[PDB]
Amino acid sequence: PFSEVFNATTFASVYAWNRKRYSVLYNSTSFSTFQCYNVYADSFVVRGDEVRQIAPGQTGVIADYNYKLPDDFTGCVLAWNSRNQDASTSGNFNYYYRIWRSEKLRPFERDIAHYDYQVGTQFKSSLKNYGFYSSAGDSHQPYRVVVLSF
Amino acid sequence: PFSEVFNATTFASVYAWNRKRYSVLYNSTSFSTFQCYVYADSFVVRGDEVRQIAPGQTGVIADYNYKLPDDFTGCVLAWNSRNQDASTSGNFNYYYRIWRSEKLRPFERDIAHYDYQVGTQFKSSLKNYGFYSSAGDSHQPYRVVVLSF
Amino acid sequence: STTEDEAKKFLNDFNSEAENLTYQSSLASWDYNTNISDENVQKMDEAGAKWSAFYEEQSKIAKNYPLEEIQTDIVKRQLQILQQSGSPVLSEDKSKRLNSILNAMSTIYSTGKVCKPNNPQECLLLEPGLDNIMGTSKDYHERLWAWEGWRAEVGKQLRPLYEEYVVLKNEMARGYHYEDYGDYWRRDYETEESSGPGYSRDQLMKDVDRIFTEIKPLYEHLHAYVRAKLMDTYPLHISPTGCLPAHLLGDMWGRFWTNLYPLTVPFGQKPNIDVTDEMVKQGWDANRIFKEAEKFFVSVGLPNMTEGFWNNSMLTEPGDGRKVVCHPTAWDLGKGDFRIKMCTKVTMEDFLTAHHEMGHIQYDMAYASQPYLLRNGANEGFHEAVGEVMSLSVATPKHLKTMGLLSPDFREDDETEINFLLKQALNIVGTLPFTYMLEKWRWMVFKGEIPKEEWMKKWWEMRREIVGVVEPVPHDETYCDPASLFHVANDYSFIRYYTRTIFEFQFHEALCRIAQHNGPLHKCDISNSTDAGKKLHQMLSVGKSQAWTKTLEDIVGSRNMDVGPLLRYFEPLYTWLQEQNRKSYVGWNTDWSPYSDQSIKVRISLEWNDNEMYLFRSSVAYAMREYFLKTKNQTILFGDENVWVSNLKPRISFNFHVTSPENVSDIIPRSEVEGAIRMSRSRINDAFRLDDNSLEFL
Amino acid sequence: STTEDEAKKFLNDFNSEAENLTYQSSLASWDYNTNISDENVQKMDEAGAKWSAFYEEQSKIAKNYPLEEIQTDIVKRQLQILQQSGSPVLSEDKSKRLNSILNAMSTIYSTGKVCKPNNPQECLLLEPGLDNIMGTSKDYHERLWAWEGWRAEVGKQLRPLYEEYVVLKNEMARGYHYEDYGDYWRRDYETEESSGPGYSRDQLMKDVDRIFTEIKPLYEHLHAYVRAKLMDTYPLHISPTGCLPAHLLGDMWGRFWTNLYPLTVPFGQKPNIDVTDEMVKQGWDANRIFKEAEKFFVSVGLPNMTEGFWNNSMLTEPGDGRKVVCHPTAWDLGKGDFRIKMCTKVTMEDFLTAHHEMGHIQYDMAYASQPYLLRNGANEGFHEAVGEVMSLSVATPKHLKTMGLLSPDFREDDETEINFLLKQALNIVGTLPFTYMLEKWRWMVFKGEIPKEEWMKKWWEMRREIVGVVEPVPHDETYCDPASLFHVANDYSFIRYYTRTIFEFQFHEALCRIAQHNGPLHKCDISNSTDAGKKLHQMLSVGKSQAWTKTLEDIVGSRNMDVGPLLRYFEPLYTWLQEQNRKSYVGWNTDWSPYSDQSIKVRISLEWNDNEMYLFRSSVAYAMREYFLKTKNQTILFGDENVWVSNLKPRISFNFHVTSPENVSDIIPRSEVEGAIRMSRSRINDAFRLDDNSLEFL
Ligand SMILES: *[C@@H]1O[C@H](CO)[C@@H](O[C@@H]2O[C@H](CO)[C@@H](O[C@@H]3O[C@H](CO)[C@@H](O)[C@H](O[C@H]4O[C@H](CO)[C@@H](O)[C@H](O)[C@@H]4O[C@H]4O[C@H](CO)[C@@H](O)[C@H](O)[C@@H]4O)[C@@H]3O)[C@H](O)[C@H]2NC(C)=O)[C@H](O)[C@H]1NC(C)=O
Ligand SMILES: *[C@@H]1O[C@H](CO)[C@@H](O[C@@H]2O[C@H](CO)[C@@H](O[C@@H]3O[C@H](CO[C@H]4O[C@H](CO)[C@@H](O)[C@H](O)[C@@H]4O)[C@@H](O)[C@H](O[C@H]4O[C@H](CO)[C@@H](O)[C@H](O)[C@@H]4O)[C@@H]3O)[C@H](O)[C@H]2NC(C)=O)[C@H](O)[C@H]1NC(C)=O
Ligand SMILES: *[C@@H]1O[C@H](CO)[C@@H](O[C@@H]2O[C@H](CO)[C@@H](O)[C@H](O)[C@H]2NC(C)=O)[C@H](O)[C@H]1NC(C)=O
Ligand SMILES: *[C@@H]1O[C@H](CO)[C@@H](O[C@@H]2O[C@H](CO)[C@@H](O)[C@H](O)[C@H]2NC(C)=O)[C@H](O)[C@H]1NC(C)=O
Ligand SMILES: *[C@@H]1O[C@H](CO)[C@@H](O[C@@H]2O[C@H](CO)[C@@H](O)[C@H](O)[C@H]2NC(C)=O)[C@H](O)[C@H]1NC(C)=O
Ligand SMILES: *[C@@H]1O[C@H](CO)[C@@H](O[C@@H]2O[C@H](CO)[C@@H](O)[C@H](O)[C@H]2NC(C)=O)[C@H](O)[C@H]1NC(C)=O
Ligand SMILES: *[C@@H]1O[C@H](CO)[C@@H](O[C@@H]2O[C@H](CO)[C@@H](O)[C@H](O)[C@H]2NC(C)=O)[C@H](O)[C@H]1NC(C)=O
Ligand SMILES: *[C@@H]1O[C@H](CO)[C@@H](O[C@@H]2O[C@H](CO)[C@@H](O)[C@H](O)[C@H]2NC(C)=O)[C@H](O)[C@H]1NC(C)=O
Ligand SMILES: *[C@@H]1O[C@H](CO)[C@@H](O)[C@H](O)[C@H]1NC(C)=O
Ligand SMILES: *[C@@H]1O[C@H](CO)[C@@H](O)[C@H](O)[C@H]1NC(C)=O
Ligand SMILES: *[C@@H]1O[C@H](CO)[C@@H](O)[C@H](O)[C@H]1NC(C)=O
Ligand SMILES: *[C@@H]1O[C@H](CO)[C@@H](O)[C@H](O)[C@H]1NC(C)=O
Repeated sequence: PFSEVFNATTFASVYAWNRKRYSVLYNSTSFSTFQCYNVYADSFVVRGDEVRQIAPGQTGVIADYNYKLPDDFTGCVLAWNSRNQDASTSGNFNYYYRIWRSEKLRPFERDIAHYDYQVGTQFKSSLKNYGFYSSAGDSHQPYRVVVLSF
Repeated sequence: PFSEVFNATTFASVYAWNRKRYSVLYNSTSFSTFQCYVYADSFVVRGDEVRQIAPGQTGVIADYNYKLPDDFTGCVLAWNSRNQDASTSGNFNYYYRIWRSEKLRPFERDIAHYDYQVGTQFKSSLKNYGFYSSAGDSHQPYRVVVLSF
Repeated sequence: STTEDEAKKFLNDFNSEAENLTYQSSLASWDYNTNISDENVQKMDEAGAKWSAFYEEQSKIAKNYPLEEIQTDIVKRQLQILQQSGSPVLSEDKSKRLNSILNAMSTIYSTGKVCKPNNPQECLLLEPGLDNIMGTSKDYHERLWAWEGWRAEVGKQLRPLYEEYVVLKNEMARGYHYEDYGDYWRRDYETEESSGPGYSRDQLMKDVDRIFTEIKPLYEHLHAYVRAKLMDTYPLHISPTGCLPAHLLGDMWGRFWTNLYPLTVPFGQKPNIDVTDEMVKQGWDANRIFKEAEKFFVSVGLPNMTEGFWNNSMLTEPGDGRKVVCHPTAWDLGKGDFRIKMCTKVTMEDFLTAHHEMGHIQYDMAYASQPYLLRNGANEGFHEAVGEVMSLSVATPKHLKTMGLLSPDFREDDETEINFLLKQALNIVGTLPFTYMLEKWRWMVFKGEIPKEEWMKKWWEMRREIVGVVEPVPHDETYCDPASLFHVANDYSFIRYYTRTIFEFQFHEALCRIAQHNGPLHKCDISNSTDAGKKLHQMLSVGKSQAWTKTLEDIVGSRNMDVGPLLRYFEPLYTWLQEQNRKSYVGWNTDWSPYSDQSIKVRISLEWNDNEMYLFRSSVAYAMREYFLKTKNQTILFGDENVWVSNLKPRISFNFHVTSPENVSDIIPRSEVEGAIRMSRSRINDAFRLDDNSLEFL
Repeated sequence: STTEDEAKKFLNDFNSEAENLTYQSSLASWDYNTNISDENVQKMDEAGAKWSAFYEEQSKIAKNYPLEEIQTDIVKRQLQILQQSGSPVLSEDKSKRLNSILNAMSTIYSTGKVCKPNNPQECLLLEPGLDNIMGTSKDYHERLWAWEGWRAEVGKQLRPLYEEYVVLKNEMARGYHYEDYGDYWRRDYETEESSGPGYSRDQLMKDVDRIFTEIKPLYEHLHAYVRAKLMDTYPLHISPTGCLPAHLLGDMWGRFWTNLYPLTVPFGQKPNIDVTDEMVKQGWDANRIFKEAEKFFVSVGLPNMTEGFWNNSMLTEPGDGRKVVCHPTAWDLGKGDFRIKMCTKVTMEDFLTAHHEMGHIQYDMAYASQPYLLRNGANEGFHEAVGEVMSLSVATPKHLKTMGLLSPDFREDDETEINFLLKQALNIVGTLPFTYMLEKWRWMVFKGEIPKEEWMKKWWEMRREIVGVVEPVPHDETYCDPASLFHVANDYSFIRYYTRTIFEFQFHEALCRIAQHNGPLHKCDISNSTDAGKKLHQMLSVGKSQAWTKTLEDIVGSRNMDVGPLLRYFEPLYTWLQEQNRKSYVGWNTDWSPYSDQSIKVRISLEWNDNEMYLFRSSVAYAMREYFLKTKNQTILFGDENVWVSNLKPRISFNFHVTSPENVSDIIPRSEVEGAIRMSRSRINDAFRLDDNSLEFL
């Protein structure tokens, strides 16, 4: 909605998304995905492959460990490429996603905890950074995703 | 005496002079030789044979070229001219006579381009000066003006 | 809980870290390859060291997970790939020795030099100097010098290194629960498919033997035609019945017969297809060539090249001061980054190479959706088979006429088709017995069927009986002639080139059948055909998620490797070769040699070990010196190295012949050597404490 | 009329047309040397070809004028110089063959390589690779490998080329009315002076023999001291009585013993004179060095350097991209143009070299007033003698203390003087027997006193008896050891280095006597001496207008070459060496060799030609192989090249010894070879149809 939400210089990760309490959206034509499913706006810098993970009724790493969409329609899904802001030649590892949970989330449950989970015989961090290189394919370039709800 | 004689753009060769029918000369200090012992003769003789202009010696220029009588009533002037008469690739526009059948008297000239006999083959008696900018003082062009009264 | 969930979690973490580490290593490698300098090599070194350490650590972790419990095929395949290669069981000194041996073999191969007989200051390397001689020269003696200087100044250095390398690699492969290093190389083409008939490692050996027996008649007729053709240019060196000398085959190893095309061209007045003039006309550049290749791949229904591909790839040689390697390569950097690095010149060869590398890139983009372990070809031959089949479909004259590159006034008669098919067969059919025989020799060496004392004997035996190629100079066990090849000295498998051709022509026949081609198979173009492209994309999408037999049965309808499409491709050429080989002899005998007619059989009648061989060679050289001094009044310094021993039974008999010093091609006639033995019989007989009856000298 | 006038006219025309094109060839050569390019080579070649054609044509013209009818000395000297060298009488094919032989020898010397026994891909050239080993290494076996690889892979190539070169040069010199090429080289130092005793060409040979006999005791004591010091390093390799091995002398040929200074330095705790730190301090540059040299030369009364010298000469390495040859040279371009081309660094060596080349330049400007034929040194040694005597006078510590480059706190004791004198003697005294012996060998080879079959025998005989240097490996007539030197392979006279050393110290003693020096001769400085500079300028002013004997008598007061000043220079060092060599042995015997103790004498009792020698070497190698196989259980491939034959009487007797394959330093012990002969005696005596009594094998 507001310009401050969409034009934020610093934008939060997939797991720790921060919420805030229309003709330009239609005619901007920079939005790669335009499917519309108080004003709260969420914060996703998910990969281009994982843009389709922000949709009801599916599975995946984001869909079953990160932010989850319930089985009803509430808001609008917007997404655009961001290879110029948060993608570098040496990589931009400033965004994290949650690779594993003990149980699948509730339709809007969120946790920003930093626990180590068991892999093999060692304990490793459940938060892994995103490799956002500028010279990467469309499925691996950073996509700036905002969903909304009222 | 006149500025046109000293500042002439082209000076002809030693074998073919150009005669023409003083505080500047004293205080110019550009003349390497200013020894005296109005006709002004012009030569582009080399540095090592500037002393050949003076009367009373032998050599090549002394006899076959320009020759000075035993008694003289004039001045001798000479200055280095590497900037004008010398080039990087060589300047061969000045010639000197190398041989005559008889020795010259004082003050006569010949222009005849005759050949002469050395060894078994004939060749010209005129040899061109090789004037290079990157040469020593003895092998550098010197414009010489001699006055006779 | 159950271990397959733990395996899934471990595989997810491994993929998440590996897609990052390998991308960084690929970026460093690209930065070095497009910009050669210092402070760029060590970046690749540290990136590759980090990736290798991570890979071996995760392989040691993956060895914990059992495979027989896991029923899901994807995680089982990924774990099999992870567990098949890891940290070797070799000790630190053994691993260091193996690395030193490999580096020494590579350095000897790359920096070895051969000096001319006269002018010892003129020494030629392999790549600019000797390759030009073996490819271009039509002189028998210069080719013989270049062929014999190699494998003697270089292969003799590689013989003990290869002897230790075989033992070390066999120990390393035995530590991986394999019989030998050949079985470890044959761990590819190994499937665990359903219903019972999984492809085993011995099935590959059986199949390549069957394929060679099926291609033997066409290769025999091509061999007979080539022999009859170069009997004209080497009139007194080629036997009409025997094998071909190894140094008259277009390169030093006889791998490809392509350079023999000007010698063996039928209908030489007919010009070959070359559109290089039409591309230096019409303003064709590198970008035009790659855009035409992209248009060809769009026409079958494959996706476009990515926007990053046109930006980041090195489609031409850089004009600034950035040194590069000028080898055409298609790069799958990872994370959707696909680039082509080649120095494109405006030539038809670069046009076909651009199509080949775009085929590689299309394969990469097709299997990029798979997990990282499965992002490869179905086996090691599939990738190059796909590249070569796209290059095959592109290079048709119909395609060039459709593009407007070839003039429409050109007419394709039966003479030009025969020339094209023969030029294809010198590169495709001529390389198959060599590849099969070399891989067979390496498999038997690693297995131990060939003992260390019979390496060269066995090698030059199957060279005669399989390839139909005879050595011009006898080679004892001091030589290492396989190690004179790049892939043997640099530890590379060779059967992928054998399977590439079979899979390539199988794919070509299948795609031409789908694209409704009705004429001969060699005149088929799959352009603007969406069904062939759809089935090709279905084949390319499954990288390693299933068995290669299942993918092959999906695309061509057969579960096994079949050479029938290859023989159907060369059928008009086969008929023409059978017509031409009517007055000639088809086949070869393994008895004739260039040195066989002038050799003298020596029968040992009675401890004749190698020292006695050396004394015999020295006595023969002394006899030759005495004969040439006392008969022709010539001082020729014959040595023991100028006497060559062949057909050496251990204590029964052998054959010997003498070559001149400084001219290995100059074999002394048998009458001269017999007179030399007869004149100096006393010293030779006395030096071994025997009479003339013991040493027959027939 | 008189032939004197026509000769004067011809000489005037020749010098007028020779100064031109001599300046042009000099300018083209300078343009190439200061700016290396393929474009600059062609102008040099054109100018040199024009000058050579003009010179040979004018020499053919000058041959018409007879020398007997001219009484003017200057005209006679110029005509004699013109007539002595001209168009050779050799045929066109003979001249082409001689030019090809010279080019081949130069190319073999410049491009010859020696490869290590292990790692055959590591081959070293002479100039960057082998010279470093010969100058720096203290390993006996590495030095032996470098010394033996040279003269075997290079000298053996040069042996037939030198054999033909000697014949061609002898014919060419006989066409110039000389006895041989040695007489043609000795056409210098030939005077026609008045009063009767003119210097002849045989007088030079007599004088150099006398000078060598006079310098023999000092060289003997220096040789004894160097042997005693190189008995500490290299133990069990140096005989305390015999000669020195040729490969332990500081370079490849033993020409200079300068690199032996760290091993033979007395009082090693005393630092040598080195003001390099004091010139990287105080802001010294190349211009400062050359201005200091000009100040030194002005201080004795010699004229200033010309304005064109500072303007045109390359006094430092060019910053821009212009390739130069980094060799210090003084150029007399002609027409009053004098330049110095050298890449000056801030070092004491470059300081002394600047003084040396400026002495060359001062000689050039001194004789520049003479006619063109006489603008040279009095003989071929005078120029370098003048340069080296100026370098001698400028290198004293007193001069450096006066200049300020040496701190006044430095004290000159007797220990530092001995170190300086020994460092001088290793370069000055150590090079004189080598130079004398090499020129003697070349003179006897050209004369014909040494036949072609005794070249190496005679060469190592006078190396043993004159230089006191023994070969470490026997060399037969297949070797060419003199041709391994630069000056022999590139057709350069060598006696100028011998005469330069004599004239150097003669001039030094004369000028120090004039400059009123009262101390020892080695501490003498001729700076601030107008009388010494006046007499030096009197010597340098006459280039070739008079006899060199007359000029020498003018400067030093003696008409003959005298080595007494040289012995007076080294008198404190001679006394110290006599004091050191009391417990050592002074002198050498010509019987000991490194291989002499392990050699086995073989006596022939009875057609034993070279083929029988080859058969004997092969039988010995077979016996060594059998012995090492059956005794030590080792397989070592001994060959006929590993058996070395020395002291070969043609049919009477010889000595042989065996070295290990791939280690020419590893000589097999005599007991092992004797056991090898005893074990395999039957085959050895049977191979030549004799018993064990005839071949004694003592
Ligand atoms: C030093 O070396 C250089 C190398 O380049 C020499 O430089 C060249 O010198 C020649 C000298 O002949 C000079 O050629 C002159 O160039 C002009 C035309 O290009 C003319 O001035 C002159 O023509 C005369 O000579 C012709 C040939 O003889 C005659 O046909 C003609 O009539 C001209 O008149 C002369 O000759 C006739 C003979 O019948 C006579 O009657 C006349 O009186 C008169 O003497 C020359 O051709 C080149 O131009 C010079 N090259 C350059 C690049 O400058 C130089 O000469 C050398 N010096 C010495 C001493 O050897
Ligand atoms: C591909 O491979 C490369 C290899 O070069 C990786 O590069 C790594 O980049 C990451 C991200 O920048 C670096 O990881 C670092 O880990 C730490 C994470 O927090 C630790 O500490 C907290 C306590 O506060 C614990 O709760 C938690 O569990 C962790 O143990 C931090 O130290 C780093 O964040 C800080 O980085 C620098 C260093 O101070 C600061 O400037 C930042 O502001 C920030 O605070 C950081 O995240 C890692 O060090 C890099 N390695 C190397 C070798 O360079 C890529 O990330 C990798 N990509 C993937 C997807 O694996
Ligand atoms: C080609 O390579 C050179 C040297 O390897 C690169 O120069 C480096 O550039 C980076 C850019 O960040 C600098 O940080 C380094 O200091 C440079 N190194 C040196 C030794 O100068 C150069 O940039 C490369 N060229 C391209 C186009 O990538
Ligand atoms: C078959 O594919 C080819 C390209 O390989 C196409 O050939 C040309 O296409 C252009 C662009 O439409 C036409 O203008 C030309 O006339 C075509 N040349 C031909 C057919 O020779 C072609 O369009 C494809 N076939 C069809 C039916 O579209
Ligand atoms: C090396 O020997 C070969 C074989 O003798 C020489 O090549 C030619 O051989 C044919 C017969 O095969 C002869 O008729 C020719 O006279 C030989 N010489 C030439 C120049 O053709 C060859 O010349 C010998 N030498 C070299 C240097 O290769
Ligand atoms: C060094 O040598 C090069 C090549 O010989 C010189 O380049 C030539 O310069 C002249 C100047 O008159 C031109 O006429 C030529 O065309 C140039 N040739 C080439 C091939 O470029 C260069 O000038 C020389 N440098 C110096 C400082 O003398
Ligand atoms: C002798 O020559 C030396 C230089 O080699 C002169 O030494 C210096 O000369 C300058 C210039 O005249 C004097 O100002 C310095 O005092 C001198 N230095 C020393 C340390 O004495 C020296 O002057 C020359 N001798 C004479 C008499 O002129
Ligand atoms: C080549 O042989 C020499 C001489 O035998 C070896 O050098 C040393 O020789 C001394 C006696 O002179 C022995 O005590 C040493 O054991 C030898 N070896 C070493 C390493 O010092 C030499 O090693 C041999 N090999 C090579 C490659 O030069
Ligand atoms: C491929 O590129 C062409 C030309 O830019 C474009 O028209 C076409 O739509 C692209 N194809 C696909 C499948 O994106
Ligand atoms: C490709 O290069 C162009 C021109 O520099 C640029 O506009 C475009 O964004 C680039 N695309 C990439 C780097 O993916
Ligand atoms: C030499 O040059 C120096 C420095 O220019 C000058 O002072 C001195 O007078 C000159 N000497 C002669 C003899 O010309
Ligand atoms: C010396 O060099 C200067 C500076 O380059 C120059 O101006 C002058 O003409 C030169 N003088 C000569 C060559 O006599």
